[PDB]
Amino acid sequence: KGRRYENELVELLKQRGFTAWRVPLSDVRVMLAGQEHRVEVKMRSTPQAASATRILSKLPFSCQGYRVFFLEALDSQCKLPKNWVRWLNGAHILAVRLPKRFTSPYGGLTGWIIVLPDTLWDAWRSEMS
Amino acid sequence: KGRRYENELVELLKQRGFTAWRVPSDVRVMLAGQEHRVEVKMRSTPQAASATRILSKLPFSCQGYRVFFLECKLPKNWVRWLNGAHILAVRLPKRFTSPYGGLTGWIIVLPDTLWDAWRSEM
Repeated sequence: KGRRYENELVELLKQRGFTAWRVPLSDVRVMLAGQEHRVEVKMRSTPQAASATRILSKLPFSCQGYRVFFLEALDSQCKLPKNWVRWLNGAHILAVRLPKRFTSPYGGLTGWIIVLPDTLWDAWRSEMS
Repeated sequence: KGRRYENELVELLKQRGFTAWRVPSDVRVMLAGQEHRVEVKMRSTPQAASATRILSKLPFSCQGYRVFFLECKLPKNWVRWLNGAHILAVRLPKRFTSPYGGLTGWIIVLPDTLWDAWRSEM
């Protein structure tokens, strides 16, 4: 009931070596370079419902100061999807979950798309492997 | 190395039924389902913590905060110690706080808005 995907994202981040946890308030927290960051979690049933249809083939890319990528992707990298700016709602990281059947042909094995500020990309990469 | 008292406060809060932790304002506490930074200060004497005249007054409300032992204006050192956070935890040796009712040595400085959510978590 919504917490399901927040817990899934927390376990996926903890598997990749991140210190992550859940805060009901409906938010997720992550440690990047020794700093706590709020992660907004959105789940949509289809790429159209998440305004990601034209996005999927472009990942990873940088747009309006954000790096947008599939959760497991480490490959080298415009307006941004209007629904996404509203979804950030104060937080700086956004995690969008789609069914894996939609993301997987494009390389998104887990179904998650991470919208992260460009300032945080260096720290995010140095918290894996 | 300063982390000893943050861990002590986290265990004391978890004992009283709070969801508290130290991040790898290093302490976080969950009040009514909301995450709050807790600033931790440890001082060797009541004078070093600007608490000499405070100890006999606890518990009280001053400048919009409820000041009490863990279990009128506020000291100027304390406003600077909050430094952006909204909750402040001051630790003194128990020998100083105990004759006044502070068995643990901790003084909590909590906003009046959070007093209702703090009470209903014990």
